[PDB]
Amino acid sequence: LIVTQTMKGLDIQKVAGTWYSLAMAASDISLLDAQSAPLRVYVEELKPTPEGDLEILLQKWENGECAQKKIIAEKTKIPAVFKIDALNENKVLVLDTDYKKYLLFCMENSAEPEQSLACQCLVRTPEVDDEALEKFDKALKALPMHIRLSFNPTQLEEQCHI
Ligand SMILES: [Cl-]
Repeated sequence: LIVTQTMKGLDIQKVAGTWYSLAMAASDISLLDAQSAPLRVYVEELKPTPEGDLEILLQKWENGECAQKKIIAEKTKIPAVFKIDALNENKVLVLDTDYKKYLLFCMENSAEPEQSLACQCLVRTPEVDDEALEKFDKALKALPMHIRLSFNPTQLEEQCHI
């Protein structure tokens, strides 16, 4: 937990459904450069199981394909942290989400937080919400982010964002 901010009272059942990864920032340029970057992933939908786990359907550039992956985020004791498995075990921290418009989340790594941590600004619609990106930038002023990608509405609608 290098990330100091976290959602209190998260109703994971309420973040269910579809999302666009409007912004992404990483603590390392190398995590977000080419589309093949290891953290250049595009959320599509968030499926919370009844048991409380969180399915994430994301797009991701695999080879020359915009490949669609599905990652399962297991619940933890903290309602706002989830545990994707398991090259190393990565936490998925939810920082802020009004459920209806935006959702700020970060994945870090337990074994190396500062050298690999990506955060993202999800939004419900394919618009450019400045109130959302501002909150995103507020949350990141305190983090060691070295790359900051931002997409345009027409990019949001294509797969893997172009
Ligand atoms: Cl147009």
